Amino acid sequence: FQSMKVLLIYAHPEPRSLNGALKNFAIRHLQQAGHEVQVSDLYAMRWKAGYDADDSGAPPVGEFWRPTLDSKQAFAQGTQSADIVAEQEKLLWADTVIFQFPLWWFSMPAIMKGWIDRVYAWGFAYGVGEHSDRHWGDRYGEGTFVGKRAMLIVTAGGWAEHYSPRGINGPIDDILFPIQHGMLFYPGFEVLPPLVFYRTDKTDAGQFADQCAALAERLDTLWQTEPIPFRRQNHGDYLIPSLTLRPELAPGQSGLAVHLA
Amino acid sequence: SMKVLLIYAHPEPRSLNGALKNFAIRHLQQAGHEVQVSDLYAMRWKAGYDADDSGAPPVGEFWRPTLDSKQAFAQGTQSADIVAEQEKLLWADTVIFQFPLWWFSMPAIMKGWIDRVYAWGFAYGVGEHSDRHWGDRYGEGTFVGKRAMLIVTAGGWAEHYSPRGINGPIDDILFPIQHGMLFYPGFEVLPPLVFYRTDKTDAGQFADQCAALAERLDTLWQTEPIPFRRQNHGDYLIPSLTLRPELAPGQSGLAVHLA
Ligand SMILES: Cc1cc2nc3c(=O)[nH]c(=O)nc-3n(C[C@H](O)[C@H](O)[C@H](O)COP(=O)(O)OP(=O)(O)OC[C@H]3O[C@@H](n4cnc5c(N)ncnc54)[C@H](O)[C@@H]3O)c2cc1C
Ligand SMILES: Cc1cc2nc3c(=O)[nH]c(=O)nc-3n(C[C@H](O)[C@H](O)[C@H](O)COP(=O)(O)OP(=O)(O)OC[C@H]3O[C@@H](n4cnc5c(N)ncnc54)[C@H](O)[C@@H]3O)c2cc1C
Ligand SMILES: [Cl-]
Ligand SMILES: [Cl-]
Ligand SMILES: [Cl-]
Repeated sequence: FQSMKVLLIYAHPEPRSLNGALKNFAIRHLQQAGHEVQVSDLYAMRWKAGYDADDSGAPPVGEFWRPTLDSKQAFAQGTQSADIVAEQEKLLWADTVIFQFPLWWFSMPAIMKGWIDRVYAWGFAYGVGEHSDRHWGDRYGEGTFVGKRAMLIVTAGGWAEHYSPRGINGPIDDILFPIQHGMLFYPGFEVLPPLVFYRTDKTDAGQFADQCAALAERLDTLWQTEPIPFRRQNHGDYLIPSLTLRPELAPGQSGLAVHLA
Repeated sequence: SMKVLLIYAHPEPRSLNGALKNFAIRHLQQAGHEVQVSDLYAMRWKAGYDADDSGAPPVGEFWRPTLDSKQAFAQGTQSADIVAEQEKLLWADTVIFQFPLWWFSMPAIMKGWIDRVYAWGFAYGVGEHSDRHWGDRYGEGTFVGKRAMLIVTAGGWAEHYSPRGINGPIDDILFPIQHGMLFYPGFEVLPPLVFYRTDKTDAGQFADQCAALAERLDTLWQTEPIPFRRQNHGDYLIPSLTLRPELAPGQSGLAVHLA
């Protein structure tokens, strides 16, 4: 068989919302298939969003507290706040991590961004590895999360056409790049194509049934779907330390698309 | 003599950001401008938008982030912290958002200012939806006539944000903010001020940051805005909201939204 360990990070303030419905569907679907599921329901946990000096469990390491170096010490010395530590343990436990949220101002809800900011410590999600001739940190297809898969599940009010290649909001995959490339591929996840639902504010029973069918199909194929083929940083595709794509790859092109093989 | 609102997100007053914030405030005041500040961490800003913000029971069967904002804003029941920020915004001619880049985006506390202040009736959901207009947004809206600018500190190098740099081009990474959050409700958006390699800033580097910052501040009403395209004034097909085919012909992606 092979029972997978799935962690769902979920950001919506109302349990009877569309998002709440889809969350409950996904959790039941995965449990019925034989997988184990842990959930971080950020609003239910009253998750603290603003990273600050109370998270480091120690006085400042230098003359004044620094978001970076104070994390580096807290993580290395074992003083981080206990909420942080429990999330980090969930991530280490999981084989697959799913982030589920409504699109709010073209980005994660604040409370979810605060999960990123606080959980992704120095020594854990960044700051790991050497800086040398041909290696510039353990990131972008390397890091703590190598071997794990991640996927977003996003609901949006705008129409699909509004997120099309010439659509005014920007192409969906480019708007999601800071998340999928910067937050998921960065600490070493294999990132699956996102599941994005459009025109969600008017969802009725028939649209919901369509959403559920699409969701179940993604959840059934989590370990078969091909990841987004983002380029690794440290294995020849980029010049180091400029971290620019070598001239023979995607020649004469620039922008977000050059980072896909 | 201009009215400038600074929205500022950093937890430590002695930080590099705190030093830049103080410099900017003093520089603007010495020039004769009036400055209001929203120091989010100092105010203990609530970041998570929820039902406690709408000041009333749910308008329908269960609270909805959209419709309960529409009603709170229309009926005057939003939480007082929100109202006070909306008042600042209406007061200001120029709004500056100052933050360290954290995970290629604003700190959560600032994202939560956006999520909670930008109400239905204020920043979105205003106006006609038809075949000729699709909401008062993207170069139209409540903020038309105001200017906005980002001031961003990043740890990564400039080259890492270059057009072929691994983190993505800086202006593409900042698109959801500049186009999605600032141009959307009607600001003219000035080019961002972005400082790189900030974790190693020394006296010399700080002097260079200060000089760049002063220069931007001295030109806030002279600098040309980012030439983003208005949604409703002919560049786009409505309601598909796709750029009309003779403009940037054959091209696609974020760059087609600038003329
Ligand atoms: C602050 C904010 C910013 C936003 N920014 C953007 C943006 O940048 N881009 C964008 O495209 N959109 C944006 N939106 C819209 C947003 O993405 C949608 O409102 C959100 O995705 C809807 O999901 P929800 O869970 O909140 O839906 P809810 O409002 O809870 O519900 C939506 C509909 O689904 C129905 N529903 C619930 N459960 C069921 C069921 N079981 N069967 C059938 N129907 C069901 C509901 O009755 C309701 O009609 C924004 C909204 C807010 C509040
Ligand atoms: C959670 C997190 C996520 C991050 N993600 C990203 C990312 O996605 N992209 C990226 O590029 N970067 C990233 N960074 C790096 C971040 O952008 C930088 O740490 C930040 O810009 C530094 O600004 P600060 O105010 O926190 O600096 P501080 O840490 O306060 O100070 C930085 C340096 O400036 C010096 N300094 C302060 N005042 C002065 C002065 N008056 N004169 C001379 N020197 C001065 C300090 O001594 C210190 O060396 C991340 C950092 C964190 C904590
Ligand atoms: Cl790193
Ligand atoms: Cl709108
Ligand atoms: Cl045309």
